[PDB]
Amino acid sequence: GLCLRNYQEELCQVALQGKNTIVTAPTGSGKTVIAANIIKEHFESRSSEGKRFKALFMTPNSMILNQQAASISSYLDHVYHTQIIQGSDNVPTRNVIQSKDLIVATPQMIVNLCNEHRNSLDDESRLDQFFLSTFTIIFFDQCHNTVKNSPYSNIMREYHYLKNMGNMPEGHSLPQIIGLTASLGTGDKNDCLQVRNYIAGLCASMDVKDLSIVKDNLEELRGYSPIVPDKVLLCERSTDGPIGMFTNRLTLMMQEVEGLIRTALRNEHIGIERPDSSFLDPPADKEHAGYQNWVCNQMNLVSGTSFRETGTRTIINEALDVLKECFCTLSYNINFHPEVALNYLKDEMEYRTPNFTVNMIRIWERYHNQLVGTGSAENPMISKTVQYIVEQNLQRADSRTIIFVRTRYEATILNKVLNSNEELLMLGIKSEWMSGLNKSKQKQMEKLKMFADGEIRILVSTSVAEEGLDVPECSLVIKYNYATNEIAHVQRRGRGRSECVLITNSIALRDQESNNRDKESLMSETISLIQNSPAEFRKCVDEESNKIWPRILREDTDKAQKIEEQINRNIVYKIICKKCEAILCTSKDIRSRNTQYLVCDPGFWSLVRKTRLTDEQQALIKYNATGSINCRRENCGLKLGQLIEVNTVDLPCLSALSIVLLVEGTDKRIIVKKWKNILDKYFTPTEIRQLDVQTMRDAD
RNA sequence: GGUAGUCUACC
RNA sequence: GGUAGCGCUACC
RNA sequence: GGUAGCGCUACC
Ligand SMILES: Nc1ncnc2c1ncn2[C@@H]1O[C@H](COP(=O)(O)OP(=O)(O)O)[C@@H](O)[C@H]1O
Ligand SMILES: [Zn+2]
Repeated sequence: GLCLRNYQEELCQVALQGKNTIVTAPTGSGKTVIAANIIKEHFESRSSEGKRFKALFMTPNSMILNQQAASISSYLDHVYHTQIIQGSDNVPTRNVIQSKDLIVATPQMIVNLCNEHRNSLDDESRLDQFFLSTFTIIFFDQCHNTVKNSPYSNIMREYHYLKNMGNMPEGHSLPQIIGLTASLGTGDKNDCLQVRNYIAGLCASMDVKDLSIVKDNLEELRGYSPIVPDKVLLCERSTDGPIGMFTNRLTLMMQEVEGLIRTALRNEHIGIERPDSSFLDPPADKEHAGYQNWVCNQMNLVSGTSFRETGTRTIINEALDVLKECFCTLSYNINFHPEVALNYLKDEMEYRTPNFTVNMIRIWERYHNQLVGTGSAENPMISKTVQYIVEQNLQRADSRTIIFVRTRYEATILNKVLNSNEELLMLGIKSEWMSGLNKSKQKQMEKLKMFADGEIRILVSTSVAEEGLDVPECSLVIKYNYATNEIAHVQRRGRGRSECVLITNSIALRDQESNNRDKESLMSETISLIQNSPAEFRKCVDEESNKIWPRILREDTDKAQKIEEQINRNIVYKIICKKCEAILCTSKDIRSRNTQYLVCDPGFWSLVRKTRLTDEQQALIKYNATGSINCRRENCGLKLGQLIEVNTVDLPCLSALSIVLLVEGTDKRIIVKKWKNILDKYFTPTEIRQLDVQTMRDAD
């Protein structure tokens, strides 16, 4: 039974004409009800007319998959079979969706489905191409994520291949594309004309010409989704007395550690003067983010530079590692107070004490009691945060508080602080911390229930609770010195359906928030221009649509000419263990398989220790992995990668962070962060074949 | 960082 | 293990 | 616009 509202029916009109469209409506307006109605009309008209029908509904986050699948399925007759597909599944996708009418999927499942046929171990293993046009209608939930190299963008890439190459099979037609979103975003453009072009580009890439926007029933929409006021509350940042002394004394300690590096670089006769190429003087402002840019990029040079004396690499990597912890220590002092920041620093420094060098143990003893600095007052943001909690708890004993922070560790700290707060202890208010699941989901679900029952009344969370999760309506939303984009600004305040308040001690963070409100009104102005000058907008879409196919071909041509040139250079790279530098193999021995990079040198098995995973753990993991491999050399044991099952055979893949490249015939030490950087700059492994699988199955 | 445009000072 | 996006920042 | 670093989240 469908009791469709009036503004919802308005949002179905374009789609019900069979046209591609994007549905823009606030979060909580019932877009999945709109989709369910469109799927119903699509299924019934086409079934009665004898035409084929098959729906696909995609959403980026797999946690609201059963929720949105059950919702849509409930509005449809039982003759229509619905099926969820996701990474936790073990059966191939091709079979699961064979006789299903509604597929509910994460978009990568469809990317792999459509690209699965392009690679094979041999000609007999080849698969028939699964054409995206097998679906007659496709829904992009949160379609503002159709940008750059995203899964959604790669699904539209398949669409445009079919649209321009004319390879669709007999009877097929281009599917109807429907997008759902609360806001398409401004692309951080500065005026309406540019934002209109940006939106035209997004439409073009989805092959959309007509936006679906509530125009008549605007008042009915206001009632069903109110306007929440977003207040900003700037707080004082203390730099007086103990707090400034802790900062000043930790700054002097870092300058001494920076001297350990310089004394070492002098012995190598290396002259100091970007920080990933040249050795540079550290920035004077130690707590500025530009300092971490220096420490981290410099540490890449230390493992990518060939020294000449003994221990130079050891003392520098020891120094840079301490400076990282000092920078984070300064960062934790901004959000809290020197007690917490020193607690972190003491633990980190005590952990490394057994291994510290001579010079480093001397420096720490000279500052460990000095940095103490007795004790300082509570951070103004904490006290102001507590004040907001008490003000709501007096008005309502059923008070639900959720606090967004930036880092996982900051949630750990703020949680421990709020629980040890005397005024909250008496007032009967416990707090729990929550973070992202990707690196137990049941231990997290347990916290959401306790938060709903009222056992815990405060929830310190990272940005995980901004989308997807079913978090109960909260009385107060606090953004503890944290802000990001304008799309989350519309969906971070959208969780209040209640007051959201930004507590910050940074003007740059207040400005970032006010800019995101300007972007919100800039969207309104632009959407109005689009609605009221529809012909000009159509011309913008046509201009952008004219660019897509030649751009796709240019991109494909660039990839092929890049491989062509790499083959003409014909450079061989030695692949060594990053820790022990034992030669693991060469680039000629690497093969690729589902964007995994496998060693196909049979001698490689004798350089590693396999470590299998139990079938219990494998079922929980949402990708292909059977175990790990570790460097076999003595006193190394570095994890070099993982085992993946290829046609029943375990094969070893290499982690990019566990290896270093050497041009064959030189000592040139190339460091790499990701395999995609290797494919882009050095060599492109060819697809793994059946011969390679057998050769490694036997050698093992 | 590159380009286009404008301004200001100077031969 | 691989990949995607977002924020901030550094250098050109 | 390009080249990098950190943090966050997600996906296979
Ligand atoms: N017309 C309606 N009839 C019944 N329930 C509705 C209606 N519109 C919205 N809802 C309910 O509102 C809730 C949120 O809707 P949802 O589709 O998740 O919104 P969106 O996906 O646009 O954020 C759902 O539980 C849904 O059942
Ligand atoms: Zn090793």
